[PDB]
Amino acid sequence: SIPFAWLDRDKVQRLTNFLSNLENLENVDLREHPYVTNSCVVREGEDVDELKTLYNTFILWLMYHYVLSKRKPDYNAIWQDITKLQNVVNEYLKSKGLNKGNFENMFTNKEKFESQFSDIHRALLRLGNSIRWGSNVPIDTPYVNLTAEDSSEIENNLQDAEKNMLWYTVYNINDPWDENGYLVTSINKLVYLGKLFVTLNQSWSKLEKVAMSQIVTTQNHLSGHLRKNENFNAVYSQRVLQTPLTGQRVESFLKIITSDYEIIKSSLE
Amino acid sequence: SIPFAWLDRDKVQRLTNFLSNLENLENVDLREHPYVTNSCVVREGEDVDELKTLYNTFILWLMYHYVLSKRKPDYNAIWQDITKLQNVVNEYLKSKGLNKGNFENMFTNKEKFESQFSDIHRALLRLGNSIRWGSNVPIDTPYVNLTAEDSSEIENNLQDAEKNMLWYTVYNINDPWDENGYLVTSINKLVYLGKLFVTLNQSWSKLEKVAMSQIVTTQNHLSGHLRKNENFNAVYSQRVLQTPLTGQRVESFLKIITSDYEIIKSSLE
Amino acid sequence: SIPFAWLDRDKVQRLTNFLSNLENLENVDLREHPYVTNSCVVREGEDVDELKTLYNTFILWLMYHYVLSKRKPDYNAIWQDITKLQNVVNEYLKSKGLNKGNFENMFTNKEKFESQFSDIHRALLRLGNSIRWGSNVPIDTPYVNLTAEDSSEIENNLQDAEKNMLWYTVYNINDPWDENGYLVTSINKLVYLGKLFVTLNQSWSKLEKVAMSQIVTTQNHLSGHLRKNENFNAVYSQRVLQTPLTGQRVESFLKIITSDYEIIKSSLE
Amino acid sequence: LIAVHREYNEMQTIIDELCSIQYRDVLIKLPDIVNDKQSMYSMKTACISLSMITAMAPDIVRTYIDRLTLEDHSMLLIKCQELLSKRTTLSTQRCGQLHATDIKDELKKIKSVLTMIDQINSLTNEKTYFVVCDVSADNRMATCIYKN
Amino acid sequence: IPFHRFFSDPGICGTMNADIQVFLNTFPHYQRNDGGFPLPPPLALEFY
Amino acid sequence: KITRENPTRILQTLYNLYESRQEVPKNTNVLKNELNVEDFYKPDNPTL
Repeated sequence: SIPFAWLDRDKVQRLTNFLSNLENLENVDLREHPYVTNSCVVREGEDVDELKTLYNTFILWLMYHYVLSKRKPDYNAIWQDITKLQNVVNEYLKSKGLNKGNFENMFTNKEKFESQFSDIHRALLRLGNSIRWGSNVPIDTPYVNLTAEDSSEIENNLQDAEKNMLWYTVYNINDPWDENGYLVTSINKLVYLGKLFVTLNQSWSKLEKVAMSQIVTTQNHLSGHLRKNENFNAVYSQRVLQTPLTGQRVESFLKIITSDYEIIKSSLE
Repeated sequence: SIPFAWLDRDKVQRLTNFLSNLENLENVDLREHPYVTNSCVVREGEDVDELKTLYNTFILWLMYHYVLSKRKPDYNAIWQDITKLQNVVNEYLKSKGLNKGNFENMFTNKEKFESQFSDIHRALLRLGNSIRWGSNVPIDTPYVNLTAEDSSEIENNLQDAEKNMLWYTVYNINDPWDENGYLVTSINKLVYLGKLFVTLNQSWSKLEKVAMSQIVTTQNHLSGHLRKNENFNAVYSQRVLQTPLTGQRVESFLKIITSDYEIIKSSLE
Repeated sequence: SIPFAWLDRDKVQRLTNFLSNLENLENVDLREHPYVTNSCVVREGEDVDELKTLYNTFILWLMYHYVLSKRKPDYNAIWQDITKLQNVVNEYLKSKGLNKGNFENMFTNKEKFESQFSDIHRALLRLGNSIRWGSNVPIDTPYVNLTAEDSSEIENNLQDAEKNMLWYTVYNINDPWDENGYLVTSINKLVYLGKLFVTLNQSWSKLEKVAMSQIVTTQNHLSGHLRKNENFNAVYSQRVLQTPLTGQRVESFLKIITSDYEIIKSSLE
Repeated sequence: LIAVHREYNEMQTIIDELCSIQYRDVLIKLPDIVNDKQSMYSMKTACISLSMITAMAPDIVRTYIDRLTLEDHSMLLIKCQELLSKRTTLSTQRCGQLHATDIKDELKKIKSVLTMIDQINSLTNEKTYFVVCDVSADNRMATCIYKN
Repeated sequence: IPFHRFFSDPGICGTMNADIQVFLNTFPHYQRNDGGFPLPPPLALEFY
Repeated sequence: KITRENPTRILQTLYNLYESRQEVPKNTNVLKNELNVEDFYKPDNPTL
């Protein structure tokens, strides 16, 4: 039950409070706020402190990665809206809409890279199309074209998505006012949703690579300090804590390290 | 005013609040709210309940039928829209095109006639054509209309109306997004309004018949208990509370029984 | 906040309770409660009456006009139902069947703009139509629409609304048994609501004209009684309490006399 | 019609998509571009007449249909309600004058709206001046017959 | 219990019961003794 | 239209079609016997 080392009940309550309410605060980067590690350090200098808090930071980053991978929301729900915008409006503008729009070039720019697309050149081409439908020639505004009353707010929304990718909100397109109609609001929705999709996926991959890098870093510093002694409990703790980990293997290992926190609490020097 | 009996001012205030907020609260039935009857029962046991509770429940059922008759809303407002829909849509479609259902138009002319029970009989048979126009190659579908959550919310609204006839709300099923055609949405309107109208009239006549039957029953038991005495006040109470009661009679009888409550409080032992 | 500390606190509580429950007690008129004006009277006899009663009744009529303009209910809620009945029932009466009263519908709209004597003429011209529909041959009888018991009750309700336009009740004319039709009951509703609406507005204008006449009378008597002294406090009280008032400047004047209450109670000799 | 509107920022491409027509592989551009006024022909009574028709229609059919429904026409009354309240769904809220009309005013409305039609009689129909029976080789000339 | 072709007087049945009496006050031409004013539809099986 | 039930249920459900305002249509035979011995053969008879 919530496995941690010799801490205070206030420190355990505060760690459990943070890892429970990880979703509601902004700026989820555990590296970026340093308030957690001062709770994760036990006390008394460096003498009773290195080998205990190294295991403590190991459990902290591991359960942080666990609650991330358990509380990620699905982005395929917004990619379904991306396909609803992409398939039904734009192809029908170029095929069932008449007047230019080469079927091969435009349809393959839509159709290629269904999964793992991060292309900005596609957005630039659709901005060229939408801006030709709009008033002014240059490409100063990559989303709403012809107005900027919501541009800083959509900047704020994308930055808040970068801060808390676990909790994201799709803004909206104001329905009564628009320069062109169904077409330009669909194109602006498609651009904003593609940017939101690639932003949330890059922020997630960033944080997961951070958590795995920190866990693989702390395993070596844990193992080198536990390597010397020759007791059986010692070498069993060495083997359990030298089991290799991936981010897809980490949940079962959290259960394992609970059932071995039953022993390795006493195994420490 | 508010004569009731030898009851406490607390109980008189309770019955005041109940017969005032009759139209406010739900599931309007004196059987379904037994707290009115044990607020009606008289202090100091059955030695003074054995006549006074007969009189007092008689006063409850009289004023309950009075406040029903005074607070019934006029459902002819919804039958007016039934006549507009059933006239304009049904007869004129089957005359303007598909000139085979004129037997069913004679049936819907008799449905326009005030034979609602027999009229709403075979609403299935006049729904099947709406099924034929909502979906091609006609099948049999459930009786409530095409949208699933609207279909459930219609039944929720009908149960709300059946519990509280005095406070009813139309659903107004129409939609600007119309995969369903205009004329068959008017048929959906007609089915919902016909069910609402016949449900309100059935539940109203049900509670009115129950209240009048309880009034006649309490008159019979109360005259049987008042039978034995031959003092002038007692036989005058017999001749007053023996008078026949119809629904048009009950309001004048309530005025009469106030002006005779001036005596028959003292006429009862 | 709340002047006249120099009266008895019992009498100040009397005036506070009167102005708090003015909308609750019946016969809303300061003339009809002379014990308010007789509780207004100033101590130490007629010598101090002769000055302070005019100021005291002056602030009484100012607060009376203030709480009237603050606690006037909205009459557009009942005129909404008048417009709804007049639009729906009259148009479905005439345009849907047997259109004869085109000029009379012209009349109902042209009079619904802003005429009340014409609303009495419409009451005549719709009692004619209600006698046409309720018993199906045209004949004339005066002032009776239907239902003698409710006719006796409607006079009570109109006296109640005329005495207390702040606290009024809509009667809900309609009948559960159907001895006269939906449209006849709708005409009954419209006649009652029109008489109710013009009753509330004319009683309101009566009270506002009475209040302004009392305030101007007290200004003339109070300035004529404060004319004598040539002290600076006296002439400043004259230049404050000499200014003219409207129905929309009384609130600012009450705020000003509340702010300068200390210098005028010092100015009282 | 659309040359009188302003503030369409696609006005050039929408006039171009109007001016480019094609029929049996022969393109032509209709020379009524941006109102060069070489010969625009300006058609101002024609568009004015069309919009007088589409503006005076609903209230004329409204004032006719609000009368004599007791007689069993049975088709016209239902059709006008449908046709009018589909397009003009919120019909006559502020009403303008709140139903104060003259019979002479209705007379003038119908008389005007029928003058507009029999004077736009020119753009109403196009008569077949010639029915070509055969066409010579290389489409130089053709022998036809003459009608109307 | 009006059950047979015979033995079904409306003047007797509507004077015992009020529900026939309001059934006959709204449709006075079923007060005839001659033919069959309607039995309950499980009872009125005329060809059988 | 014909309808058959069991005599247990009809004695407790008897007065339903008198409480309701349902009017039973004319049977063929009662429509037929109201005509006369010469009017029967005339084409105005709906039962020739």
